Amino acid sequence: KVPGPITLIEPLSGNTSLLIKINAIHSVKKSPYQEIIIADTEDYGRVLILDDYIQSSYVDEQYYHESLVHPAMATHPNPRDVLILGGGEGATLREALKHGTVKRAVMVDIDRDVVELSRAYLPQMHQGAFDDPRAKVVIQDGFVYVEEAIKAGDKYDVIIMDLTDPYSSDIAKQLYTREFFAKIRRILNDDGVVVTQAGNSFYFPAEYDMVLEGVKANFPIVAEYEVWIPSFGYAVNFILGSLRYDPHALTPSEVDERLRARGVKTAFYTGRVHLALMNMPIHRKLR
Amino acid sequence: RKVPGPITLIEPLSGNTSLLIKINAIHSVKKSPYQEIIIADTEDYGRVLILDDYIQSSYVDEQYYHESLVHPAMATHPNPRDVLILGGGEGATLREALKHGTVKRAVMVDIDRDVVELSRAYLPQMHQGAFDDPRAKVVIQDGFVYVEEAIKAGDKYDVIIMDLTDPYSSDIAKQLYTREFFAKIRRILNDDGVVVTQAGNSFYFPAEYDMVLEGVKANFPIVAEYEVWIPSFGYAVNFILGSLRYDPHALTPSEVDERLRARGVKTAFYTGRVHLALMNMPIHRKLR
Amino acid sequence: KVPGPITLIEPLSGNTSLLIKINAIHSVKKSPYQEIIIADTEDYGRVLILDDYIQSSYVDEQYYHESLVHPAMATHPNPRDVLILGGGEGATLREALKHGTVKRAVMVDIDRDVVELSRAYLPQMHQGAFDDPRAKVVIQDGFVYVEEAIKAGDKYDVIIMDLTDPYSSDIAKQLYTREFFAKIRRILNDDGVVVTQAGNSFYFPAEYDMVLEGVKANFPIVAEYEVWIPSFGYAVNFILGSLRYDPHALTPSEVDERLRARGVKTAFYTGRVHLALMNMPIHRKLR
Amino acid sequence: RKVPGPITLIEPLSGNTSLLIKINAIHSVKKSPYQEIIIADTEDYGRVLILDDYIQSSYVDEQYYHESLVHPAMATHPNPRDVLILGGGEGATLREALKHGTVKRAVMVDIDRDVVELSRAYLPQMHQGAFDDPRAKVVIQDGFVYVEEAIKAGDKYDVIIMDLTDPYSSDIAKQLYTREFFAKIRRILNDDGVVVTQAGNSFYFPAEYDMVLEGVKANFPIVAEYEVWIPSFGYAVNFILGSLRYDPHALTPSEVDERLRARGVKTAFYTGRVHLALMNMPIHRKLR
Ligand SMILES: CSC[C@H]1O[C@@H](n2cnc3c(N)ncnc32)[C@H](O)[C@@H]1O
Ligand SMILES: CSC[C@H]1O[C@@H](n2cnc3c(N)ncnc32)[C@H](O)[C@@H]1O
Ligand SMILES: CSC[C@H]1O[C@@H](n2cnc3c(N)ncnc32)[C@H](O)[C@@H]1O
Ligand SMILES: CSC[C@H]1O[C@@H](n2cnc3c(N)ncnc32)[C@H](O)[C@@H]1O
Repeated sequence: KVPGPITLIEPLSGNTSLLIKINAIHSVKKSPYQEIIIADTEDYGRVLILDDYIQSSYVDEQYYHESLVHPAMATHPNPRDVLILGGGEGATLREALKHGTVKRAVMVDIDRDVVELSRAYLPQMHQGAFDDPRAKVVIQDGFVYVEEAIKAGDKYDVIIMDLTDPYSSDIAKQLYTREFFAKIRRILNDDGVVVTQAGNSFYFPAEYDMVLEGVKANFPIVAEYEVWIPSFGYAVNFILGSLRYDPHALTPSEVDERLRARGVKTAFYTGRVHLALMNMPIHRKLR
Repeated sequence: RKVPGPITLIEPLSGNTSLLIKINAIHSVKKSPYQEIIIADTEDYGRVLILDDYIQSSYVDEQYYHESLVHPAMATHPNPRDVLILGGGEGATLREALKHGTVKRAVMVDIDRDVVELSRAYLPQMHQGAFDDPRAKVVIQDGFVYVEEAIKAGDKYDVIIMDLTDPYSSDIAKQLYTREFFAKIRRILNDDGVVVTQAGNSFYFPAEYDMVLEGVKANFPIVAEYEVWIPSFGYAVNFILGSLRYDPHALTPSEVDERLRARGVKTAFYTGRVHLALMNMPIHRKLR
Repeated sequence: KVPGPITLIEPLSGNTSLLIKINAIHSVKKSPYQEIIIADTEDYGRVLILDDYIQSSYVDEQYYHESLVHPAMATHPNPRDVLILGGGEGATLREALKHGTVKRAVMVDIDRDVVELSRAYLPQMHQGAFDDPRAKVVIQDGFVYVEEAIKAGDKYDVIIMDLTDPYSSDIAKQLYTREFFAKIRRILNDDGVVVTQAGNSFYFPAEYDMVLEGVKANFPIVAEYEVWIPSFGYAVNFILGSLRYDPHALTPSEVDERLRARGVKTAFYTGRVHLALMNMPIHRKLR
Repeated sequence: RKVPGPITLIEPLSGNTSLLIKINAIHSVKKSPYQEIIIADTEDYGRVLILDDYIQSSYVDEQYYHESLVHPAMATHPNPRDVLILGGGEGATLREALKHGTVKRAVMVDIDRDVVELSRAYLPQMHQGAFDDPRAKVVIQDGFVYVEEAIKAGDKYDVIIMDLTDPYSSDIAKQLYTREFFAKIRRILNDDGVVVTQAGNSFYFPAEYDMVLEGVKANFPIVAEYEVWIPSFGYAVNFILGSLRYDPHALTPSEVDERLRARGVKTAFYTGRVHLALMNMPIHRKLR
């Protein structure tokens, strides 16, 4: 068996791509910002594709979304106010809302078409999160939202950046700079945490290192971790910046008690997974 | 950039996903009696060994594979002196095992002389002279027969490392992945012995993975499951370690690092902290 | 620009395939006989795909259907009764019905799902041909239809075989044999003509030559010709067997007068195209 | 079988269609100052020259290309003595033109020394010694400059054959496809001279094709358009022949065959009947 007859050619590095059997195409939209496809794949189930890159799949998105959200949320001892930049399919919001401490969660995506198509075609991703009375969905460039938040003196406990990739995405490029992370720091409480996905350190080390150095220039505690996402073809790199709380100091017991006390149910993330993420070095080309 | 090329390897993975990998050069192509062998240069991963279309090892990421296959088992054993490797044709598994200063005798058994000979010639960064270490012996034989002979002879090893072609694709390795074969492996281990094998991938090939796992569990009281992403393969390779006496979960990072230091083992990846992460990270499965 | 992100991998020889950008998928059906896809391609417009092979495209099917049908129909001085084996999209029937001499045209396809999906999704192919009062559409294995025609003493003037390929198709394999062409001869009038597509002589010479020798064992006049069909990746080979009339003896004038007298309008086929088809050797591997 | 491989050339064609072609070997890879050159072996087509990812010629089907490019123009000319070839780096265009016993002087001008040198070394079935025929001269120069120099010098040819990289893809050949360049070609033809060029493909690249056609028509009173399927390219290559005096449509098959015989021309494809078919078959265009 080989992939086809109808296949997605998913870019990866420029020198490697994935060839993925497609069973159906549900939606194609050229938005003002990007090319959107919602399709069914044989190996990964339903997917969101943006500019040819799978952003999430039914079969493995929970690895991505739980790994993006819960280490930072569990590290903060009382996350009440949460900001999400990107996260158009709603799954980042879904995970953050599981924390019973959360009173307000704002999600800011530039592209109304991604959110509306996700609402319509990706119900296993959002799972109603867009309609939670604690949630607000804002259609705006996150750069502009953060500048307005600074003017307003707005502050959050946890900021989650769930954007398109730093190595491919023009629309997200301004949000991966040292200057942006300095703005993020200005809309965090003094014990705040930021987490971002940072592409991949194996295939895109220069872009990874640029995001890492921009977090380190602004946050005194930084954790790097990665999780293999089969549908993407690589282990996504995450970078967690913290003003006060050290994620490396949580024990599997402290994590599992915060999860239980806050009513958080997961498919992947646990205190032992947290320990593994805090101890596994990230991949690099070794020769 | 969207389509690597102009010359590309189409590397199978699941049957419903494959990798397209830019090729810069083709150094050797041999149809052996067992399999189709290619040694080539890739842009992303450097030089590769390809067997029946599957990358076995790449210069850029083989140390992730070989260190993860070898060192957890070798570090868990308090004094591994006698090591057996089944498969490992490029010599990098033997290279890693020989780093342990406790090792007195290492035997590697590959069915395919042509893989070993082309690796000797074209993959020096993989073997790094391991084939010619005076503690090493390279045997060309079906590992199935080698183990049958070892049992007749009463031979015993401390650590047995299975570095074979995949359980989901490889007819030549199929008989080495069974419950019956792991019962034969137990018979050629010392009472405190350890086995480790690669077991394909639990996300894309859970049925094949589970049959290897149930074959190990039937024969060993301690079974550890761990995985490591190997970029050039397109997935996290699953490893299964079976132990008769020593539990790899009981070894702290400081204990691992002290054993590596005492034994003179230098690595690019494996450390005590890596061991702790391998011991705690659940393996991937399709979640929907 | 390169094909994608969603692509058809169209087999060709086993050692060459085509990679074709897909814009939409209209229908997927696994029939009892074969895998059917109706899709839109960027280069070729809408296509019928059977077992991964494009059978016809909006942009180039008229090359195929006119080349299959009109040399044989124009060679016969009075084709009244026409049989088509295969031709599920209706375009072979469409072309044959243009000949004003035709009183009865029967089309026999094994697969109801191909005909019904073509009716629904390929109107530029059938163009109403299935509803012409001179046409009958029969769902049957053509092998069985021809055996029943022999029992009935049924006779035709022109028989057009428009089947799936001799080199790939199990369902059509019995219709490409010497014994089948002997049956065809039995349901032709003594001045009858047969024409079949025969795959490709460059990539599949053995299968081509088998069809050719089966026509030659049964028909004293045989013409070989080929036409490049871009969507397929090759020049389709045709073999015309004739009991009486020599297609090599028509002049561009005799063809253009038969076409005008019979009211036949074409996009490609003319008397000069006939002359070229009768004189161009077919492709073979030269080394 | 559905996906050729494991090692494959991804050959561009239209941007919305490409060919996947199994590769058996890579003999040479050179980045010249002008283009990326690969000489490789394909399963379907044998040895190939590839320039910027496009197959230029294959052992199995190059004679269809070279015979169709050269012989209609050469047979239409009643006595072609002086021949100029622009491009034709593998030497097969020169090989075909030299078959005509009337030819006294043939000059081939390629911009890229590396294409000619690698063809000499690796494509002997294409040049077949043509580079070393005493009637031949190989010049390494931009054909644009060669023709500017020829005009200054008052040089004239009987037949000019343009065998360049494609008008739709090739920056190095772009200036040779213009109306202005065909006016310079007229100035270096004898009064009864003939030009022929390949012109890409009218089905996939009709705009580029039409601009070459209108450039020829502006400068020549007789223009013949014909095409031939070249399997390894994925399309029927379009040719455009411009003539000052002799009409290729007026030559019957018997006249063609007699000229080929008198001149000692042996071919694998081209005959008088082929000429008649080329003269009568309309070129392909998208019909919807
Ligand atoms: C699907 S998760 C990634 C999301 O990041 C969003 N995105 C990309 N750039 C920006 C931006 N500058 N501000 C907010 N959202 C963005 C995209 O629209 C997408 O839905
Ligand atoms: C490259 S590492 C995998 C190796 O497993 C080897 N192998 C596969 N099957 C067997 C077997 N039955 N016995 C020993 N080696 C084998 C292959 O020849 C290959 O070199
Ligand atoms: C699309 S044109 C080719 C057609 O040949 C038809 N076909 C294949 N084998 C047979 C058969 N044995 N009898 C009749 N039609 C056939 C297929 O169903 C298809 O629609
Ligand atoms: C292989 S046949 C096509 C040839 O056209 C040649 N070519 C392309 N542009 C020019 C040019 N401007 N002058 C002469 N040769 C050229 C290329 O180097 C190639 O070898």
